[PDB]
Amino acid sequence: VPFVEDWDLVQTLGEGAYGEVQLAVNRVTEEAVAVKIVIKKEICINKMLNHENVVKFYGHRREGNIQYLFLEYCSGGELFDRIEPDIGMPEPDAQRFFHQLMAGVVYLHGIGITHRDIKPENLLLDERDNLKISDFGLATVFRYNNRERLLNKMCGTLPYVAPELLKRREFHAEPVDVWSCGIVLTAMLAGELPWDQPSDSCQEYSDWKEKKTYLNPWKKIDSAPLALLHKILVENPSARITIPDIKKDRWYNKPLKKGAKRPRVT
Ligand SMILES: O[C@H]1CC[C@H](NCc2ccc3c(c2)Cc2c-3n[nH]c2-c2ccoc2)CC1
Repeated sequence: VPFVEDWDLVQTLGEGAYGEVQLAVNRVTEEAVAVKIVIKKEICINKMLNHENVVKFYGHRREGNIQYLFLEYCSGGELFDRIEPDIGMPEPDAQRFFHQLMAGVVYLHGIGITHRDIKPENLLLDERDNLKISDFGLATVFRYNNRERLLNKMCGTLPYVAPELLKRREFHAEPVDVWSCGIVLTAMLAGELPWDQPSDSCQEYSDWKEKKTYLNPWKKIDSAPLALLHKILVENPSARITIPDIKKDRWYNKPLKKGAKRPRVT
């Protein structure tokens, strides 16, 4: 079919260190895709991925010095824009998004991949508000030939990074992603970040370790999701709850949200 390979760049979706993310529309089919205009590790990692809660990779093309990544367009935008500052969002919406975030993270850890930069800016929503993990620019392989590799590279975003990354030379990959997921859960329920970074010098972090939950952001969060956050935001990564155990948590299994409203008559 002629012109089926032609895409029009209609608008700017985002901007990173690399460059830009553009919304591309097919000339014939009008199919919408996101084009990332920038790397070798990101493409190789994206080629491994296939899951309903992970942004799809369609292919890549290099036009000299410029690399074009063809990725899934998520019309719902960023999770970040669903969080109302200092309020959050309704608890059933947060629970549904956290379930979907957990499905994506289990998938990635199962194939030996750690994202290393989970935050609401990187969590995108489709037309049906389904959460999709995006941006594998900082991602790495932590398990190969069923052998775990300890990480030492400090990366991510300080309000979301686990305390071991700042204190220890080496650390396990999986508890690091679990921690950042608990900070996302905190942001969704209180509309604010608990600390600038998880260090003893940070007063807000010291208050948390001293269980001063009568202070913000903790006082805005119900006791059931707050009991889960007490298990996730644990300083020792060896004592920190694992995802199989998050799946058995009381709040995680609490019925709260109704399914998407279907048309009906009386
Ligand atoms: O002017 C406003 C509207 C445009 C913009 N919309 C935000 C936004 C809206 C949508 C998207 C993205 C961002 C990134 C993205 C989007 N869909 N897909 C991808 C993607 C990135 C990496 O892999 C895929 C905010 C400012």
